[PDB]
Amino acid sequence: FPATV
Amino acid sequence: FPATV
Amino acid sequence: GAMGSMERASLIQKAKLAEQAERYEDMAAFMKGAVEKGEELSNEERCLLSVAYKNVVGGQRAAWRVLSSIEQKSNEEGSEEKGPEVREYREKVETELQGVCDTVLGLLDSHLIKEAGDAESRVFYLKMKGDYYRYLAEVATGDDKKRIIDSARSAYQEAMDISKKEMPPTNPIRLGLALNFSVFHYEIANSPEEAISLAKTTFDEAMADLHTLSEDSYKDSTLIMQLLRDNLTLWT
Amino acid sequence: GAMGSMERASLIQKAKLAEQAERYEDMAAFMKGAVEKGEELSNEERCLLSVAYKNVVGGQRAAWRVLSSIEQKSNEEGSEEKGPEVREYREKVETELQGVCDTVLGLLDSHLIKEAGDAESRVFYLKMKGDYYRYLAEVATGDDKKRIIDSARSAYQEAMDISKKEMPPTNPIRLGLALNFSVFHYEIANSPEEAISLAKTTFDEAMADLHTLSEDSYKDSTLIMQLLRDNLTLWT
Ligand SMILES: *SCCNC(=O)Cc1ccc(Cl)c(Cl)c1
Ligand SMILES: *SCCNC(=O)Cc1ccc(Cl)c(Cl)c1
Ligand SMILES: [Mg+2]
Ligand SMILES: [Mg+2]
Ligand SMILES: [Mg+2]
Ligand SMILES: [Mg+2]
Repeated sequence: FPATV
Repeated sequence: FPATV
Repeated sequence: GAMGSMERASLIQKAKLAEQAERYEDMAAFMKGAVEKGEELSNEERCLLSVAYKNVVGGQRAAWRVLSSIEQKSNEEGSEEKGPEVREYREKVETELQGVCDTVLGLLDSHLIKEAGDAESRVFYLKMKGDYYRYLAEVATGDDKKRIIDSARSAYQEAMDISKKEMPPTNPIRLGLALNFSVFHYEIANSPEEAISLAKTTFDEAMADLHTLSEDSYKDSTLIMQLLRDNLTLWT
Repeated sequence: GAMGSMERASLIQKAKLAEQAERYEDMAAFMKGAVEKGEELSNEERCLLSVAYKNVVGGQRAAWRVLSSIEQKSNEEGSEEKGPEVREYREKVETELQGVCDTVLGLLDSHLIKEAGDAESRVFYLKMKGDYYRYLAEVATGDDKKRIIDSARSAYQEAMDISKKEMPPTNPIRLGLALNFSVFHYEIANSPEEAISLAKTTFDEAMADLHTLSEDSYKDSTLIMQLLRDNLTLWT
């Protein structure tokens, strides 16, 4: 999965 | 801590 | 709720203790209680709220993905009929996830966003609104799925418009908002080109502004810039 | 309880799904529901029960230790008065932990142990009884603390007596029981010499029996023997 913050 | 199972 | 009798300051203190103990459900319940005191949140308190619910819903999303994978394998050709149990338990986790998202969105709507006037607070809360509609969208399959996606998009877009007008391009909240809106484009809105364009433009404009920053602000901004780069590497 | 309307087989299926999803609270609630159907548990089902509650209470113990540490720092000389919050929240976690231990002990008492006739099931359940009294003892400070410790000791001792009579010295349940009873001696009963003696004698007697085992049984037994060795290295 892609990075989120 | 020591190992327990 | 059950936190109505506890002091606001005590709720904040215990949220910090729960974070140290990695008790994120507790942390979130304490921060919900603090929000419901009706006073605005400080920068640090907004961080406590977002960390708490991010960890809670993050665990639920991870669990939902495991179960959805098992469920879709069970529906392949040659798979044995195992009964309704996989669907039932995926639905149970899904319903609990939706409940947490509805709770967060409820806190933002009553009444965090309408009282947030500064860019740092308003952009933060609108990013959160986009995030928790995004999590609802990840599990949505019904009549309102397009409306959930547009609710995420609308919240992210309003946050973006404010952040571009009121924050420098290295501001960590602006960067984190762009990171997540870009992921929304890639994973939710079937718009990988928009996702890549947003991540690249956000990265390049932050790069050109790093020269204005102290060592500590530089560290904060480059941390999120690296996440933008990581996604671009994943996508190209 | 809330699982009374679900099929026993469906509860077991969902416990396995919850384990795959790392949802150990769910796993434990499903296995509690399965136990309360009143039928005896298979070997695999006993494993599901023990894994579920071990993970739940293990997280609570880890959290309790973090908070107890903070609490004792706050009570040192020169520490600022922060109010009752640390004690209150440590007590909250402690009460939830005691609740889980009481639930497990309740399942063993009603009526898992009294129906367990084979050595593999009876020793397993008595080890569990020793373990969950041991966890109660870790947080005990009141009038009944010595009685909690003796309840752990008595359960472990009965399990040991059966295991020595009815199981080979390499049996993994016998080994795991000895591992945990040895830790009970070291950490609860203030008896490090007994802890070391038990771990060493258990290790040596298992070593001498490895020659009787298949490759797969050898793997199972040596895994727990290594834990005995790890503790001996920690203690000597
Ligand atoms: S708010 C928790 C502390 N901050 C971070 O971990 C980094 C960060 C940066 C930008 C944004 Cl929008 C978030 Cl939510 C977090
Ligand atoms: S029961 C879960 C699977 N078994 C193990 O992980 C290894 C093991 C060995 C002995 C004992 Cl008593 C236990 Cl509880 C676990
Ligand atoms: Mg007050
Ligand atoms: Mg549903
Ligand atoms: Mg039935
Ligand atoms: Mg107490």
